[PDB]
Amino acid sequence: QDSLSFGFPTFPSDQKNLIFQGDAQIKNNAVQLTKTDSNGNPVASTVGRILFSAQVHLWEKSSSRVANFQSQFSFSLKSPLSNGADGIAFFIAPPDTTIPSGSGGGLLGLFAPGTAQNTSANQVIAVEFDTFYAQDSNTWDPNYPHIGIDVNSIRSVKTVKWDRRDGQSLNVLVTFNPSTRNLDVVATYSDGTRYEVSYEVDVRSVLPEWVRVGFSAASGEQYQTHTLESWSFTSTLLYT
Amino acid sequence: QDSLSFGFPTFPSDQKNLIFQGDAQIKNNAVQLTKTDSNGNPVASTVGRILFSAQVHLWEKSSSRVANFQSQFSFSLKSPLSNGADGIAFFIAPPDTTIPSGSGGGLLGLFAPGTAQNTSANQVIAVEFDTFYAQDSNTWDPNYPHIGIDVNSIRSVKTVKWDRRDGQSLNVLVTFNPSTRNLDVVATYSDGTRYEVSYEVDVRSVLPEWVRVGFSAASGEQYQTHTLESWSFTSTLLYT
Ligand SMILES: OC[C@H]1O[C@H](O[C@@H]2[C@H](O)[C@@H](O)O[C@H](CO)[C@H]2O)[C@@H](O)[C@@H](O)[C@@H]1O
Ligand SMILES: [Ca+2]
Ligand SMILES: [Ca+2]
Ligand SMILES: [Mn+2]
Ligand SMILES: [Mn+2]
Repeated sequence: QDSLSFGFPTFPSDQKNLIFQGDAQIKNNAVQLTKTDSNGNPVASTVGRILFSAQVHLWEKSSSRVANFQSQFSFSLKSPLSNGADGIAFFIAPPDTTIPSGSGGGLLGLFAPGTAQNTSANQVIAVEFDTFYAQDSNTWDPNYPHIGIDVNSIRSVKTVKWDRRDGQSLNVLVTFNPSTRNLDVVATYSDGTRYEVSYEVDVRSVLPEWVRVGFSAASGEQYQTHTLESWSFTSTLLYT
Repeated sequence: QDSLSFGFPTFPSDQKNLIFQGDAQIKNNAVQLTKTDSNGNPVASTVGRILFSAQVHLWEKSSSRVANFQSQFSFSLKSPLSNGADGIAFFIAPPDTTIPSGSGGGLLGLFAPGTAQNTSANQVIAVEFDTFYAQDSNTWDPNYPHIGIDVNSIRSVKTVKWDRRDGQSLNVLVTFNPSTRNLDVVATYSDGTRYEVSYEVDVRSVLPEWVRVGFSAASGEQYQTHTLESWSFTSTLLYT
């Protein structure tokens, strides 16, 4: 299809079009990307991701078209600790993507340790909401919580200072305009606090024509729940 | 997802989200549901169907919601014969639906001979464009080409006279309004000729909560090409 759109206002347990990887599962009408115990508390050493089953036609060499896309979603992070880890990310990757071995903790379930910073060995675009930045283990991170745009590397090409708020839902709008090639990210808390980050990227040189979209999250030694509450997505191939 | 939509203005050979069954295949940016030889001419004894891979949430018990959906599509039929057969149909069925054994010819690849007219043995809603009505073989048909609404039986719950036009595209809009429970069908040729037929049906009594949508066509001893040229579909769950 030249166009595709879907909307999940909530996430009932009766799911048919979601690919669950790692510890991800539906609980209380929301997707819990990382593992939790019986009491519902987050646990250490867990990775989880979800992908929508239908493949998205991001670009078509045949007609020289590139798709625009808009992903809107909300999530909340909760933890008994003051420094919850590691973060959640919206990502786009080849259809057969799977959790790389050893991609836990700060690698957010998106990159393999040995090639996490090698841009020629990866095929992924992600928008991360990173809450852990200790320089001993996350040497690639700025020294503060942040939102970042990742293009084939865990070391973001662009970041913006962000504030983690335990239990509060963050509303996010990610849009890609093929005409300007700008990937824009706008995130806001209910009180109006807004964060914005943008980057120019030619998706044709990073990803294959058909891709899958989804979310990934992980917790290493530090932990927090990564609860995806809602998600809507739309893409349309355009000639610019 | 509560809502899903996709659009195929045309059908390029590079498909990822279509399930091809039988002889269905893409040729010249269109779906040829029934087999054609090297020259593109129709042949006898062929059946083919396509389904969109993502499952559609038609209704939800827990929330008492039912989907409002619309399916717009265009097709053309061509045959050197004076009595091209057998017809094409848009259908909705359980996700694991496959071509029934012996469902060729007048059964349009949708029903098995033994239970084709047993409403308790089937789970399918289809809108058929039936071009073959020989009273000796297709005993269930009115004596003329017709558009029919099929609910669990090859014997349409209702039909309207229709004119088959060789090589001309027919544009069809099929919609279902959960508030009135009306399934409406409007079909038009490029010269303004219009056909309309409606039927009140509670889809919850006929189909499971999750279903797949697609097209089916077949040719028995008589034949014609059944070319699906374009297709767009949208569905959203509504209170009810
Ligand atoms: O989950 C946070 C973090 O945990 C693990 O690294 C640890 C932290 O840097 C901190 O707790 O100090 C530990 C001792 O130096 C260190 O192991 C990793 O899983 C890391 O990837 C993750 O970001
Ligand atoms: Ca980090
Ligand atoms: Ca017939
Ligand atoms: Mn980071
Ligand atoms: Mn009929």
